Amino acid sequence: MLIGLYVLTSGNHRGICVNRYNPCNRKEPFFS
Amino acid sequence: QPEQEEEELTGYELDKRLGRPHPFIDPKTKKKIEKPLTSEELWWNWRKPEKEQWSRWQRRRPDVETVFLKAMAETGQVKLYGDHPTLTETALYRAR
Amino acid sequence: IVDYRINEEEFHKISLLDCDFFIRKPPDPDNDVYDFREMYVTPPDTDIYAIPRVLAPMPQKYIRCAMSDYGCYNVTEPPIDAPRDPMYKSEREVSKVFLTKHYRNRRAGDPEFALDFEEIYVIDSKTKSITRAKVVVTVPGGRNRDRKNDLLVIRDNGTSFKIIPSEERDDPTTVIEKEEWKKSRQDMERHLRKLRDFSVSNWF
Amino acid sequence: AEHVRAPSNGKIKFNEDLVHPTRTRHGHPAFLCSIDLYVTIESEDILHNVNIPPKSLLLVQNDQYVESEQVIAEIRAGISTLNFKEKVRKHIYSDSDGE
Amino acid sequence: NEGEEVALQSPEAIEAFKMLSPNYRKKKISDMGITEDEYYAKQFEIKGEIPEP
Amino acid sequence: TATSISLGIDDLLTIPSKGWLVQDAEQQSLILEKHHHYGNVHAVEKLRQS
Repeated sequence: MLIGLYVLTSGNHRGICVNRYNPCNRKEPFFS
Repeated sequence: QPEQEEEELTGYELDKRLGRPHPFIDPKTKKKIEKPLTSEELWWNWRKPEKEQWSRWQRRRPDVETVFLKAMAETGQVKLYGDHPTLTETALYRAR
Repeated sequence: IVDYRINEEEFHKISLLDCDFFIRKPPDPDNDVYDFREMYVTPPDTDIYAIPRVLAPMPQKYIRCAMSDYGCYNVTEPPIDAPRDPMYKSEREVSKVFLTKHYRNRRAGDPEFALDFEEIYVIDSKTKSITRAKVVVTVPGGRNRDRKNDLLVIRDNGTSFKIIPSEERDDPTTVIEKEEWKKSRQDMERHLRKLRDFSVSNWF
Repeated sequence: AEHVRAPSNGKIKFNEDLVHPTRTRHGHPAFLCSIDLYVTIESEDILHNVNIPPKSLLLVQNDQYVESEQVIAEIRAGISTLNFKEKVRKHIYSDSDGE
Repeated sequence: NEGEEVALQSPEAIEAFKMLSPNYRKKKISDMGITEDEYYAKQFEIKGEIPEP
Repeated sequence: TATSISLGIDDLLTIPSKGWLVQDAEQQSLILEKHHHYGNVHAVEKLRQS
């Protein structure tokens, strides 16, 4: 049960892990 | 400041900012070092043996990361210093 | 210490986390006019009045201005001692106040309303000081550039001010993403430096 | 009980007049510090500054190249008398017959 | 003889520390004004009373 | 159940620097053994270093 709760709240990759190149040279869903 | 004109166009600087493959230590700023103490001058505890000694750890460990890095290097997706991947390079791959 | 107790009904009161700042109020219909000639600062919610540190030239005439607050929300979990005691507590915590000149001392109602971003004054909680900002207009158009296509970007804890054209603004995701990338990159290098093969390696 | 290790690869520079000579518990030559010292390692890219204020044993000599993650010195900060002290006897034995 | 993990105070010990280094030995021998071969020979010398001929 | 965690042989990662560290410790230990033999270190001292 603890494993499941941790996975839900663990999160997402933030910088180098999610984008290869700096975001400078160049998330989307919005829900109500 | 009507025209914003800041330009990092040197290959190293541009590559580092963008994130493209590049050498970690700048080739230009690498600096030579005065010779260190010779083996003889050092105290015994720190003196390398004259004949190489056998160990069970003499050969590098086989792994999935090394195989993939080599394969991608041939394709051209990554450029690596050298022809065989290093331990730091393998660590970065696990992350990305 | 001034030694006189003022009538605060005639003063604008601006509250910051560690201080209360008072500036004189000339009478007006919408309450937007300010005199920087008289000012006093007081420890929070206490009434011994004192003179502020002024770090810049101040206006000598009435100016119509707009006020905004800069700061951080603090959410704390407080100890629970009774059956329905609060589970969380949230506080605004303002640290700086920015006052911006209305253009040509014009009024909100007018069709011609804009704000002059060239003149912005800052009040700082920690130092009990009032100063004027340094803006860098990078927007071509010269001094006469239209004030209907102007946006100000404030970064760096309130210490950087720039005016740029409107369409060239960055979306909210890009600002967050850019920051994360910088921090994450620097952190990985710090980890990998310890390894003995770092000099002979390549970022990829 | 803490071992100062090396930040990066390079030559270790320090003044030897300040430190005083000794032999360690494991038999090696070493230097003992009773004043604070600054030791620098000159990696080609950068200079690393490390300090050893408490009585410490420095196990390196000026101009020695030291690789990363190698124990360069020992803090030995703790100075507590032990009531758990126990004297023990080891016996050496002979590997060949003779006089 | 001195103790453990203690600054070496006896004069003989300090010289022994300095001689664990090859350069000190050569520099010192030059001061004594002897050839390299001579140092080797003095090592193999007879201590104690030397008898009369 | 949906994420389905499991453990495999190659998920038991080891720190990148282990080989270098074990190899160096072994060198120090060999050198001390030659020296016990030649008379430059005593026995309580060998035990302790190890």
